[PDB]
Amino acid sequence: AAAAAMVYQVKDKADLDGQLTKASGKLVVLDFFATWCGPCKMISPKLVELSTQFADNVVVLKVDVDECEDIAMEYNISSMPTFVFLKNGVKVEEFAGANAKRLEDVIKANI
Ligand SMILES: [Cl-]
Repeated sequence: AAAAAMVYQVKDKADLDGQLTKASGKLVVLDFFATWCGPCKMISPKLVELSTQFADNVVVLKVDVDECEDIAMEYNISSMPTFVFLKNGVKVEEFAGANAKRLEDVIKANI
């Protein structure tokens, strides 16, 4: 539910940087995704749901590793999906795997 998605897909590292500043103080969830990745697609509806539920305190940014290889390399991504949580450019936490409960827990504990 909470359809649509406030899940913006970054186009490049500069675009990501600009997205982070716009996020201001809000918790940022970087979702490293791939269209060919089964677990990544399985967790997508959850991310859409969360983006809407926490629109006031959270910004979900989708990073396609095939299109933004630099970003993936920068955050040393290897597992898919991988969630990196940031606030004011500071890394709060990170974990890999399509775990819906864990994703919501991290956001609830960091807003
Ligand atoms: Cl739920």
